Order: sequence, then C-alpha cells, then structure tokens
Amino acid sequence: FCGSAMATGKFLIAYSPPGANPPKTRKDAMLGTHIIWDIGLQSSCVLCVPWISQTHYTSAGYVTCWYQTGMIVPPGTPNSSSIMCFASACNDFSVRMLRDTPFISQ
Amino acid sequence: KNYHSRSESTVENFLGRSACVYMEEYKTTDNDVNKKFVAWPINTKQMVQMRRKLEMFTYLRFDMEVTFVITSRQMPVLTHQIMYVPPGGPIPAKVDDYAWQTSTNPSIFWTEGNAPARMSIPFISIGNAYSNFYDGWSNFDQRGSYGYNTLNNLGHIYVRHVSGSSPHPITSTIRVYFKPKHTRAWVPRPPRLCQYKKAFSVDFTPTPITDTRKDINTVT
Amino acid sequence: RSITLGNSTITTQENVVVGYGRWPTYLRDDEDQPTQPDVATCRFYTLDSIKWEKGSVGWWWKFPEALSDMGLFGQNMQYHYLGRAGYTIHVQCNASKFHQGCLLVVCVPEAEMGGAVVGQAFSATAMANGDKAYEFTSATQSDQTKVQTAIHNAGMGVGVGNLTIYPHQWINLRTNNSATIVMPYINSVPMDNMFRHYNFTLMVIPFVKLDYADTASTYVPITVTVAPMCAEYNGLRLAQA
Repeated sequence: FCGSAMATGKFLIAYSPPGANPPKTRKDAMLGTHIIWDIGLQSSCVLCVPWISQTHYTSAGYVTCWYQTGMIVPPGTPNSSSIMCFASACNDFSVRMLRDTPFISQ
Repeated sequence: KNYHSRSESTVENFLGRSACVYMEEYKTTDNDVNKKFVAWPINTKQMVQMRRKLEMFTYLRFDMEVTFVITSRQMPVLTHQIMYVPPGGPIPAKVDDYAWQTSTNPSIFWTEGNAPARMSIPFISIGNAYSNFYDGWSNFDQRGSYGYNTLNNLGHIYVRHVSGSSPHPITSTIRVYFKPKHTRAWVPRPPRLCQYKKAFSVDFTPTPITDTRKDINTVT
Repeated sequence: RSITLGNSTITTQENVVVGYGRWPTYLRDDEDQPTQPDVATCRFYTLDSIKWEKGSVGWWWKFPEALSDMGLFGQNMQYHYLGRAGYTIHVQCNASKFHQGCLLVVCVPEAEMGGAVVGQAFSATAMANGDKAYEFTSATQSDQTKVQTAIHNAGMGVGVGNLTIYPHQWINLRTNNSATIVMPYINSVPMDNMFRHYNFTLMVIPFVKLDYADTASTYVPITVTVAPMCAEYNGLRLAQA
C-alpha cells in the first residue's frame, strides 16, 4: 500500500485453487483461503502461490481482493490512495526446452 | 460502628429463608368440584420479593422443604391428605378418583392438633441444575412456546380433606411455606429494574434508570 | 507489533478476557453415547462490517445462530443433533486519533428478552435471522411483533449500567482498539441442540457517541471475527457387539 500515513482499513486478499471458480461475493471469498490484510499495522502482504504451470478454457488460480471496512482517514488527508503489486519466481522454478520469443518479430 | 467481617452474605443463607408462597381455601361441600380441593403447581415466581432474590443467578441447584399450616372452622378430629404428584404423575381432576389412590405419589396424612406437616422434596430434574432463564424454543422449527423448558418443572401439591361417606360442611384454609436447602448457584446476573407484569414472562415496560436531582454540581 | 494468528485463514492483530477463567475444553476431559470431535471447524469466520455512525444506538448478534450459514459449522448444525462449542470473539474497530467514542463489548449468557407489547408473542425472526446485527433503538418500541429494544434497559429490564457483571471489555478509542473475549461453553446440560437454544448473545453498546470533527470519515467500521474452538458432536455409527 503506497498511500497516506494516516489511513487505516482492512482487505480480504482471497485465493482460489486451480479448478475453482473466482468468488462472486465477498461472502463466497471468505469461505476459501483468505488473508485479512490490515493496512494500519502492515503495509506489505507477501503471498507465495503454488501450482504455477505452463498449461499449453484453462485451469488457473485467481487472486481477488475485496473491501472489508473501506478506507478511513482523519481531516486534511487525500481521499485516494493506491496499491502497487510485485511478482517474482520464488525459491526455484525449472525451465525446459528453448524456444524463440513471440514478441519482437524478425 | 466498627468494621469486623461478614458471613451472612453466603449464597446458602441468603436464598435459604422460609417464606409464604401460596394461600388458598376450600369447602368440603358445595356445587363446584374445583373448590372441593386445592391445586398448586410448585414454582417460585408468585411471590415478587422471593423471585427477585433468586433471579440474581442463572442456574440454581437446591432441594426444598415445604411446611403446611392448615386451620379449619365449622367437632371430632379431622384429617388431611396432603398428596404430592411429582412431574409426569397422574393428577386428580375431581375429588375421589384413582389418582388419589396412586401409590407412587408421596402423601402425608396429618390430623389437626399436632405440629405442622412437613416433607423435603429432593432435587428432581434430569438436568444438572434448574435454569431460571431459558433463551430458546420448545421445538427446532421455533414456532412453539418461548422461554419455557420442561427441565425446570416441579410437581404439584394437591390437598384434600379425608372424609367419610358424607362430609361435614367445614371449610379449611391452607398456607404453604417454602425454603431452599443446600443451595448452590452458578453465573450471577444483574438485579431487576422493572416491575413484573407476568408470572412466567420477562415482559416489562421501559423505566428511567435513576431519580433526578436539580443540578450536577448541587449536592446536599 | 503483530502476532499473526493462523488457523486456515489469517488474522493479524495486536488482552484476552477469559469468560470465567475457564478455557473451552472437550467433554472427554472429565458405546452408550459416543462423541465425535470435529477438529476442522475452527478458523476465523469474519462476520459483516457494521458502520458506527454518529446517530446509532447499539447492536446484538445471537450465537450460535450467527454462524448457522457459515461453512462447515453451518453444515454440522443441520446434520448432527447434539453439539457443544466454545468461541474466541475478536471485535476490532479502526479509527483515527480525531475520533472519540467508547464501546462496551459484552457477552451475555442466556438473555431472555421481553416483547414490545406486554403479553404478546413474537416470531423467531425478530431476534435472529442468520448473520444480522439487530439494532437497539432509542425510546420505546410500539411494533407488536418486535422485541422491546430500549437501550437504557438493554431489552431485558436490567439497567444498562449493570451489564459489567458478564465478561466484558471496553474499547475506548482514545487508547486501545481491540477486544478479545474467550467465551467457554456454559449450559446446564452437557450438550444441546443448536437450533432450539441460543446459548449467549454478544452486544456492542456505544456508551459515548462518535464525534468526528469535520471533513473526516463519518463512520468507524466495527468487524466481528468468531472462531469456534473445541467443538464436539455426537457419533453417527453403531457400537460393537
């Protein structure tokens, strides 16, 4: 969370397994795997996600996030904030068989 | 005045007091079979003072004792059948029937001119304590009676005048005294602050918290 | 700092007020009547978030009817007959330092509540109806099919100031912001049907109204998180010869 130093609130970062459908309500989301990320006492939530495979519709996990309390601010503070997101390859990955990129064309 | 210490505030000798709970009359001869005997479901929610004391606890476990004071007015000695029907027993619906002759109903026979009749009912219930308050329903469809369970039920005392072939035209008056013994209490609860409106409900009308004074700074 | 509690969901928070100094515990700690402890029930079933507005009076949730539609716990109530459970309730609100207010988080065991009209009956949908925060109201209630709901007598006729007997924790916004009440199982029968009987009722009562100054958020979100601990049920299989 990159925002004001006076804002507080809660979020429900929810994870759906590969086969599972994305939840359609906050209530549905809460039944699954969920982390209640407190913006007041933390400002970084790290989620190691397993079962990441090539899959060459498709079975894929889903990460959703839901309001739980909303953003609460005291007087003289902006009415907007933002959340940035990062991604990595964790402890180890394994890659097999070279192929050319389908990006930059010859 | 001096300090010292106490031991008059223990639960046992707080709630354990003999107090009148029921008074009724009956006439042996009349045109109403209802009035030829006395019925009395045992409960402690009729005397307002006694009720308020016991309701400062949620669960109570005690074995009571019941003493009867019977007087009679208009020649020879007169005897009284003081029967106790326990929960799920047969109850008489009229004077003289097989329910009086039931041998599973503990029945005192006391004749006048002797020290008062007494017996000590034990702790009946299949629960592990009577519960003053119940926050539930009688069925799981939740359409039944509210705030009533059958595990706090106590029997009935039926009093009749043992008579010959043709009774006298006497009339008697009974008074019942009730006293817990070996009381134990679990979970305390705030005192009542409203006047009772029903003998079984917890119904009330809102009332102010406390009496008012002229000003916050004013104290005399 | 932040003692991250994990069960199967995570709740980050940072005193415990035990109900009467008794922690939830199995009945086995004490054939004909076998029991089946379900150990997968516990996890944080976070309820809906009520808004503490300036003009509000108070709120109550009947247990265990609040968790009647919540996952596995909800399912077991339908399947099984007799069951007993204890609860760890975390009531947390989030507010700044320009907000002033006071709350009384109190767990009241067996609260029978009288009708709005004396000598009338009301339906079960007037006390509980899934997960809803029923609202106490100022003055009297004249709706016949409602509960009395007068805040000053707490809807029981006992006086609201005296509710401090029951295991309670005060959330004064000035200092702390969290209340943890660990309620054990209290009943006069070892285990009971979980539809008929509402074991206890959680009440949150604002004793000082919220004043938020000017151009600040006009509500303080109060979230209730309930984890059923040490839940036991009845066996569903036959005994040996």
